[PDB]
Amino acid sequence: MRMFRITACVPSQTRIRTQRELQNTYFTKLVPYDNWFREQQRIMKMGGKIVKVELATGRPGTNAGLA
Amino acid sequence: WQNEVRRFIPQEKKLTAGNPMNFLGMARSINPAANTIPKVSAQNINIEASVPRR
Amino acid sequence: SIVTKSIVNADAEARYLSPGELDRIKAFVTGGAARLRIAETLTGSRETIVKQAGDRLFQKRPDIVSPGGNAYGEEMTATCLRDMDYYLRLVTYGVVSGDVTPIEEIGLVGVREMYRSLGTPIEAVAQSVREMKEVASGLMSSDDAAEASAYFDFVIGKMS
Amino acid sequence: SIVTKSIVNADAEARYLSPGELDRIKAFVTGGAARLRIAETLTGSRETIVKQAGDRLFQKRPDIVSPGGNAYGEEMTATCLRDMDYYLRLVTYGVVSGDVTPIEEIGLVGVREMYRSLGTPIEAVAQSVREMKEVASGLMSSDDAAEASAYFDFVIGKMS
Amino acid sequence: SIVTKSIVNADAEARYLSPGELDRIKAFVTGGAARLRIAETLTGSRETIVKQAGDRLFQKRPDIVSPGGNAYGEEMTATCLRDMDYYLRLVTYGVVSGDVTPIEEIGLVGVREMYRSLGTPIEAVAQSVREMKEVASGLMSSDDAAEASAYFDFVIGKMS
Amino acid sequence: MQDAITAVINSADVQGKYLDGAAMDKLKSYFASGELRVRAASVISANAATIVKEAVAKSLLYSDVTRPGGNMYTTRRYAACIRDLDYYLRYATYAMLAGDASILDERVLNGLKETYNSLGVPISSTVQAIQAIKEVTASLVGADAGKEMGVYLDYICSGLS
Amino acid sequence: MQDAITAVINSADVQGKYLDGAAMDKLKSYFASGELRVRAASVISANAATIVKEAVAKSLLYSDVTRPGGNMYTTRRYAACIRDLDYYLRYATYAMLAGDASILDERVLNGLKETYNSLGVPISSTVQAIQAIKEVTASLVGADAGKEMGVYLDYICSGLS
Amino acid sequence: MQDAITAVINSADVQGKYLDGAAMDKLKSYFASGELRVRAASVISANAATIVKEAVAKSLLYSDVTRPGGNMYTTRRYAACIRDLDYYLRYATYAMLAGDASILDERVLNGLKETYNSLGVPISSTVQAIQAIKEVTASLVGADAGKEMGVYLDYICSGLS
Amino acid sequence: MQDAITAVINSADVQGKYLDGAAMDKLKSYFASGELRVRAASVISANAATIVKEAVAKSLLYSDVTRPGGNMYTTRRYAACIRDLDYYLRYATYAMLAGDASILDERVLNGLKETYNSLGVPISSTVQAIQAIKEVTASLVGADAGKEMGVYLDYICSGLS
Amino acid sequence: MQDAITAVINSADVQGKYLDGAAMDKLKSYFASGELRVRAASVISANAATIVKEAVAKSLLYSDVTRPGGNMYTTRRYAACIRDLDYYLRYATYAMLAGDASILDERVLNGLKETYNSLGVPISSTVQAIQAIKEVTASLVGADAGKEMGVYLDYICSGLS
Amino acid sequence: SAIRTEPEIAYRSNQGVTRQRQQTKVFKLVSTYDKVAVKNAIRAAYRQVFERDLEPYIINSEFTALESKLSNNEINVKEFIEGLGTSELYMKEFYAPYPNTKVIEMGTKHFLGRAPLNQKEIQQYNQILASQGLKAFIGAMVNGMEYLQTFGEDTVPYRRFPTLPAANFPNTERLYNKLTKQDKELVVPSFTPVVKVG
Ligand SMILES: *[C@@H](C)[C@H]1/C(=C/c2[nH]c(/C=C3N=C(/C=C4\NC(=O)C(CC)=C4C)C(C)=C\3CCC(=O)O)c(CCC(=O)O)c2C)NC(=O)[C@@H]1C
Ligand SMILES: *[C@@H](C)[C@H]1/C(=C/c2[nH]c(/C=C3N=C(/C=C4\NC(=O)C(CC)=C4C)C(C)=C\3CCC(=O)O)c(CCC(=O)O)c2C)NC(=O)[C@@H]1C
Ligand SMILES: *[C@@H](C)[C@H]1/C(=C/c2[nH]c(/C=C3N=C(/C=C4\NC(=O)C(CC)=C4C)C(C)=C\3CCC(=O)O)c(CCC(=O)O)c2C)NC(=O)[C@@H]1C
Ligand SMILES: *[C@H](C)[C@H]1/C(=C/c2[nH]c(/C=C3N=C(/C=C4\NC(=O)C(CC)=C4C)C(C)=C\3CCC(=O)O)c(CCC(=O)O)c2C)NC(=O)[C@@H]1C
Ligand SMILES: *[C@H](C)[C@H]1/C(=C/c2[nH]c(/C=C3N=C(/C=C4\NC(=O)C(CC)=C4C)C(C)=C\3CCC(=O)O)c(CCC(=O)O)c2C)NC(=O)[C@@H]1C
Ligand SMILES: *[C@H](C)[C@H]1/C(=C/c2[nH]c(/C=C3N=C(/C=C4\NC(=O)C(CC)=C4C)C(C)=C\3CCC(=O)O)c(CCC(=O)O)c2C)NC(=O)[C@@H]1C
Ligand SMILES: *[C@H](C)[C@H]1/C(=C/c2[nH]c(/C=C3N=C(/C=C4\NC(=O)C(CC)=C4C)C(C)=C\3CCC(=O)O)c(CCC(=O)O)c2C)NC(=O)[C@@H]1C
Ligand SMILES: *[C@H](C)[C@H]1/C(=C/c2[nH]c(/C=C3N=C(/C=C4\NC(=O)C(CC)=C4C)C(C)=C\3CCC(=O)O)c(CCC(=O)O)c2C)NC(=O)[C@@H]1C
Ligand SMILES: *[C@H](C)[C@H]1/C(=C/c2[nH]c(/C=C3N=C(/C=C4\NC(=O)C(CC)=C4C)C(C)=C\3CCC(=O)O)c(CCC(=O)O)c2C)NC(=O)[C@@H]1C
Ligand SMILES: *[C@H](C)[C@H]1/C(=C/c2[nH]c(/C=C3N=C(/C=C4\NC(=O)C(CC)=C4C)C(C)=C\3CCC(=O)O)c(CCC(=O)O)c2C)NC(=O)[C@@H]1C
Repeated sequence: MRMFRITACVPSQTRIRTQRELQNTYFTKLVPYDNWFREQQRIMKMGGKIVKVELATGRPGTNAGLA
Repeated sequence: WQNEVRRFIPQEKKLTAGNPMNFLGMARSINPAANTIPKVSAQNINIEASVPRR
Repeated sequence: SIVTKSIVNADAEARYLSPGELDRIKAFVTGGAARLRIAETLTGSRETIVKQAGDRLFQKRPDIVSPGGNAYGEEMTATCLRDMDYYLRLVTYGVVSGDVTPIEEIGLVGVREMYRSLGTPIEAVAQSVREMKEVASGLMSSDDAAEASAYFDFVIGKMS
Repeated sequence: SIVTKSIVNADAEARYLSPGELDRIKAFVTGGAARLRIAETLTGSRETIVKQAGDRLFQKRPDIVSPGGNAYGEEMTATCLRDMDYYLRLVTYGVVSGDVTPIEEIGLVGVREMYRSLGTPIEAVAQSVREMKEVASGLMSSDDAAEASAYFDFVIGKMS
Repeated sequence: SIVTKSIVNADAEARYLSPGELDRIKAFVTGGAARLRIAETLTGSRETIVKQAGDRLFQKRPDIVSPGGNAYGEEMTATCLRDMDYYLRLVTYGVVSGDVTPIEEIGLVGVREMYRSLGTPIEAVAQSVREMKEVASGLMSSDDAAEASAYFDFVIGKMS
Repeated sequence: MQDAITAVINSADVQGKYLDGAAMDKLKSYFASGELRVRAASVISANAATIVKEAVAKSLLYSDVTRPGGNMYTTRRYAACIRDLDYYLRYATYAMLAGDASILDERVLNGLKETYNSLGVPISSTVQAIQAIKEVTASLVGADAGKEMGVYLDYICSGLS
Repeated sequence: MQDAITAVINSADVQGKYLDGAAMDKLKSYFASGELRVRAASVISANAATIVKEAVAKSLLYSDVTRPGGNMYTTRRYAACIRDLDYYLRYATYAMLAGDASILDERVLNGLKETYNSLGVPISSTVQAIQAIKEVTASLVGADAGKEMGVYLDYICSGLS
Repeated sequence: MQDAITAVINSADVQGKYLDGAAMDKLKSYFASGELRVRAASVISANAATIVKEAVAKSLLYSDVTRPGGNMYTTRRYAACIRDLDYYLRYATYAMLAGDASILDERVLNGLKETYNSLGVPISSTVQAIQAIKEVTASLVGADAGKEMGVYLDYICSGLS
Repeated sequence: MQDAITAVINSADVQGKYLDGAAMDKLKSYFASGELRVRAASVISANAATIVKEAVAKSLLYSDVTRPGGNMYTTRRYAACIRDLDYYLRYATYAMLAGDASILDERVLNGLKETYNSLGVPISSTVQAIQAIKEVTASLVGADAGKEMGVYLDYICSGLS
Repeated sequence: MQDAITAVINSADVQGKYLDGAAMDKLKSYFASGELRVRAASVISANAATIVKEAVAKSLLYSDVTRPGGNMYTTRRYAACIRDLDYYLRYATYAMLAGDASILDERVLNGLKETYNSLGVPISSTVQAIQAIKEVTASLVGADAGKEMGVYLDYICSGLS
Repeated sequence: SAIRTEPEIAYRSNQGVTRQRQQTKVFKLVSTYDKVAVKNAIRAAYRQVFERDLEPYIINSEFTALESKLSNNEINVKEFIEGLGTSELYMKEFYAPYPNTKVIEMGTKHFLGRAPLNQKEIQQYNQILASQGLKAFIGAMVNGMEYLQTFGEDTVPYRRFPTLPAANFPNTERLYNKLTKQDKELVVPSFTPVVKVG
């Protein structure tokens, strides 16, 4: 469905969480295309830094057959 | 010996704010100028260069 | 209302009102005489602002009044002027309240869906309220023109 | 294609394709000859359909090409006829695909945002594609008129 | 209806319907076709029967149409003929239903309160529907005139 | 939910026999309905906004409901009523394709009366809106499809009122 | 929610007309009261912990409910009680700034009765607590601002009763 | 994000002393500029759709970008480009309010150039669209406010390049 | 139920104090208005039926509510509506005698809203029928006594709205 | 209603068998307690005016409800509260003589909370009046005989809360 | 005070908020190397989303691809929950047999752990359901700010016990205290406005 793969570093700026937090601090995740704009807006609002982003799934510049 | 005979219509409903009947007279006083009928037939137009290109 | 907006923000932050919000309420509650004077100016000039702005809108965009247009007949033009009176009343309400929340709650949420269902060009409605703003600023004092033009500005921005 | 729609449903429910949609794909690949026939007939008669449907659109809504509208001038009606030709090519793509997925993924999602940014009467574009449906049904065979007009009618429903 | 009056009586008396009463709904459903004939001939000749009834009332009681009267006006005679046609509708509903129940449920309960609010003579409207009875006996066949004129006797006795 | 074909399948299965002659001629009735239902669905999905548009124009527009004071007043409530009528038209089309009102009383009517009483939505005005959809669909799809569509729409009216 | 000026605006809106002279007179009445409302809100926001402290000391402490097994027992529940009276005083300050008791039955009284019934909370003990807040605030801020605070606090009491 | 004032605070805090005279002068400069920033914000919020409409008309319409074979062909990609330019205008207006481009660095530019390179989006065409936005808003709000508005727009362009 | 005098007595009873000067001059106002109220009572009791007659004549005759399908159709519903207007006029006379609206609160408006909603009674036409009663009794009994009758009938209208 | 012995009989009849040995043991436990129950019931019936007198004196006089405007004010309401506490003591004596708390939710607590909520009766004041009742009763009939009175008066408190 | 007899002892033993707030387990997928813990988090996600174990309601596990991506750690628990929401099983058991308001209720119960906040949230989610279906609805309510502030990208959602706003805690209590398919009525149909605008 032409999804993205990203690496982002999201720190915590308001709470000192006493359990393990690398799995939601520095992560690599598969994000769908129609959800990626909202996900990126969410990360940039939460203060994360998008280290890397690429279109690991699908072909860029496709007109039809993107489903 | 005069007699008071009423009418088939009831009393007229009092015109309120949201009803556009109170703006009909002001629309008439505007009398907005319509546009002339455009005399284009679109068979003589050719879609390869009359579409702009910049 | 500015009091309603500050109460909503304080409730969202789960706190009492800040001194900045509180003396903004103080400044509004002292300076409301000018805003109610603006509201009386708009209420007195209600018919002429709508009339002149309707004439200017139909001069600028005659294809909402042409055959095939959304507002063709004299009754359709009366509905156009009715919508203009609606939005002038909302601008008066916003001037009185000091905040755009009554305007949002009455005539800006779902306006795109409403005018999509009615077939009405919402960019031409934005032009209509723009000419209403122009006429009101023409017949209003300059500081009062800016104060009313803030709410006219918000209505233009949310339509367009 | 409806094989792509069936492959989407099968992969989403995480199972092999149902025998129902198997023989629907069988029906599609039997009827693909008639679908290809309708495709090249519309390809051959694209220009007469777009010109006659644009003419009937202009009789229905003369405000489109009047001064003040979106399409005033030979330039701005040439781009409207080009939009019509774009939608006709999309309908041919959908007919030759068997589904409405290429039509919606080329020209129907985001089109309200596009034509809102352009200020275009989307209901008049819907009436334009209605006139295209009428001209194509008149020019084309009656048995295939239903199957092509269904896809035209999908464009009407998604656009209006 | 005769079935609904009998079943209300049986429901109040806490019993099944008495076999005489089942025999009489049996008699009503065997003899019902003549009632349908009465209904269709009254529906066919509604305008002339009400013409003759109103004209002979205006002959017999000139005080009704005299100056100062409730039914003095041209308007007032028109709404008198309205009430005439209403009671004709009630008689047709009653001869269809086989009982006095629709007449009492629609146009007899509270009718004295209505007509004393309006100032109209209840004896005069009873005379009107009595004249409907006599012209109906003149116009319609003699055997069904017994049932139709009998229901007319009910409404004149209940109204006067 | 269920349609008429799964209704007769489940009615056969609950008593535990195969398909009998009553199931046979019920299926024959549904297949005979068939083409008419799918053509009515095609033309409704074609002009989907048209029925709700001139239905609101016929019934709801220019009245005390859409004047100030009424519940059609304000643009959010107007768009909500357009959304509600699109819901009603879509679900009536779904029941028309099904042949049963299971999607009607199982997706619409449960909770609708009490949430409309909570929101102050006029039940009679919604009924007149549904009647307007019935009349415009009868004008657009024909006679037999129009009257079975009217059966489903006044089933919605009878459930809501 | 709704304050006094939005109440005036909605009262004009339901009848559709603009704001006449009586609307401006009510607006000037609210503008006259705004000084008192602002200073009372500042005083209550400055001292808000002391009010609920004095109220709980006056009406809740050394009783059966704070003796063990009661609802004021088990310190989590005591902190929730202090939080509840802080919520009551804060929303009463909101309603006092507003001039209308719409926030009280929108964002406080909505479901509060069955909340306390599901949690086993003594209703009249809470009512006595808000009345304790009432004379503490009346002694704190004065007779007229204390009167307005008393109006909204016993509006909360009457909704909770 | 940060503004001009918070940037002054952080620049004082990293070397850990109080606000000196230069920090006071910078705060005075921002407080003087705030009037013009507010009026430019109001004008841009009025003409948000007009600016992006005129900019895309004067820069990218009837070109190879919007022709077939271009990246802005199809309504999906047109609506995506329109949304991109609208968010660029809104966030540049935010930076014009704040007086500091940290919101551009933290909420517009991280993960955006690499996303555009992943999707094949033309960087030069997006830059030209932002320049068209710059010229339209400079003609529409004035040269004085349009100076720093174009400063933040060229900051977006330089980050994207 | 309480009149103005016993309303003053009960208010002072809940206040726990004797009658101060506000109670005394409110009582003097009632004693001044009593002769006017007695004269208006005599006029309305003389013309009880005719006021309802001319009010229903000038409000809802020859209209859609009296048409079939309307709720004043059939003699049962018509006489019920006339008895409703008689109830409204008699209880407005009672409240005009009392100088208080407690009789309208507890004996008229209690349950009337949901009663009319269950019956389908048109609220707006009922309100304008009460308005017609107001105009007839204002033309009949005088300006000031008509004004008190009008404000009590408008209290009935606001309770029914 | 039900007591301990008919509770044994009903628990036998729910499972459908005869009375087994544990049923006989429960019956003999009730027969052992019955002398104490009869003695305590005789003492409470002899002194029942004194218990309610001292309980109202130690819990209800000199309070906000007893000051004017309160619920304990107006001697009719005062004697009605006395009669209510007499009813509570008499039915608690019935329950103590019975051995099961079924008479409270069959003849006292049925609708009692709804009654007091509609009546504006202070719930916590009634609860502390019941606490004064059970304290005076436990002081009068002893700790062991007062244990069952504590059971049933606290059952009234738990039902009414 | 008093003797504190056994009926009210059993009453006041369970008095305030029920102990299920503390007597639960919060499933945080700490690391994907522990495949047993991955499977535990996956079954807990199934139980949270579908209120029960989905063994009598599958042919086979149709989410096995999602389990594979979660075990390989190129998707997170948030994307696993979103994949469960945008599935045919969730719409079969929670969207097909329920009206759209009930779909809003069950969706915020399974995903946000609490009742809908207000009529504004009800209107927004009803607009999303009317426009784009339930997949965009699940995506919006999972990618919203509240889900990330409460659960984050690594935590299976759980039943929440809120305090603010009004009626949110009792409507959450009445939405979670009834078991699956207990009744078809609406716990929170809509919030009655104290002021009707226009
Ligand atoms: C001529 C013989 C009669 C006449 C009649 C008369 N009628 C009216 C006006 C009304 N009549 C009705 C009656 C009905 N309403 C119903 O629903 C039914 C059927 C169940 C009936 C029969 C009503 C309601 C009116 C009031 C207005 C209306 O027409 O709806 C008038 C006018 C009185 C006036 O003051 O306007 C008259 C004169 N006059 C007579 O003497 C005979 C009784
Ligand atoms: C000396 C040890 C310290 C101290 C104590 C102190 N506490 C209070 C008042 C109260 N303490 C409680 C405590 C609890 N409630 C619970 O549920 C639990 C856990 C089971 C505890 C520990 C309560 C409820 C009160 C309120 C009064 C009451 O008994 O209900 C006081 C009295 C304060 C007053 O003025 O009334 C004091 C003095 N004070 C100190 O300075 C030492 C640090
Ligand atoms: C001397 C005059 C006599 C006397 C009086 C006395 N009364 C009380 C106690 C109370 N009296 C009332 C009375 C009323 N409640 C009402 O609602 C009304 C109508 C307005 C009345 C008159 C009440 C409620 C009390 C209870 C206590 C209170 O203060 O409210 C006492 C006190 C008894 C005690 O032990 O507390 C006394 C002394 N006693 C006499 O011997 C004289 C004959
Ligand atoms: C302390 C020796 C030095 C240092 C520390 C520092 N750490 C952070 C923030 C984070 N630290 C971690 C590391 C872990 N989290 C885990 O769960 C585990 C394994 C159990 C490890 C090793 C993470 C993930 C963060 C980011 C999340 C968070 O902030 O809690 C900071 C804050 C960075 C910031 O400003 O956001 C700091 C300063 N820095 C030093 O100078 C000390 C020498
Ligand atoms: C005039 C400048 C433009 C335009 C106007 C036009 N409007 C209508 C009809 C309606 N407009 C509304 C709007 C509102 N309802 C509200 O509650 C509010 C906020 C207070 C608003 C703004 C409504 C409800 C209608 C429907 C009719 C009614 O009065 O209820 C029309 C008529 C369309 C029709 O088919 O009847 C027209 C023509 N059209 C233009 O071209 C100008 C851009
Ligand atoms: C339109 C015919 C009339 C009417 C409509 C109206 N509706 C709302 C709001 C809502 N309607 C619903 C109902 C549904 N829930 C479901 O699950 C379904 C079927 C799938 C339906 C139809 C709901 C939940 C709402 C609230 C959410 C929303 O607003 O979209 C309103 C708004 C009321 C308000 O202000 O909150 C209105 C006005 N009312 C009329 O007057 C028209 C005649
Ligand atoms: C004609 C039926 C109506 C009409 C048309 C009209 N369109 C435009 C401008 C544009 N149209 C498009 C369309 C598409 N691009 C795509 O990729 C697809 C799908 C394949 C479509 C349908 C575009 C991109 C434009 C922008 C111009 C460009 O192509 O560069 C205009 C011009 C408006 C303007 O220039 O501002 C017009 C007039 N307008 C009507 O009123 C008719 C109803
Ligand atoms: C428009 C100026 C040019 C351009 C645009 C274009 N954009 C997309 C799609 C996306 N753009 C973004 C970028 C952003 N993320 C952010 O957080 C912000 C600022 C708030 C921006 C601007 C993202 C994330 C996407 C993908 C998500 C989505 O599309 O919803 C496309 C589509 C690419 C495709 O293959 O579909 C296009 C075409 N390209 C041009 O040619 C214009 C010159
Ligand atoms: C007349 C203005 C409009 C109207 C009236 C109408 N009312 C009824 C019936 C009832 N009216 C009441 C009202 C009261 N009863 C009381 O005791 C009091 C206070 C003392 C009031 C205000 C009630 C309870 C009823 C129901 C009992 C009954 O059957 O009479 C009806 C009849 C409804 C029916 O289904 O028969 C009607 C028609 N409706 C209109 O259209 C007029 C505009
Ligand atoms: C305190 C003096 C009295 C009392 C109350 C009590 N309340 C709770 C807990 C809750 N109270 C609420 C109610 C509200 N929700 C709202 O939105 C508002 C207005 C803003 C209110 C008032 C809710 C939802 C809770 C539960 C939330 C929580 O986390 O507790 C408790 C605690 C119960 C527990 O088990 O924690 C108590 C004890 N009980 C008394 O005896 C006093 C009279």
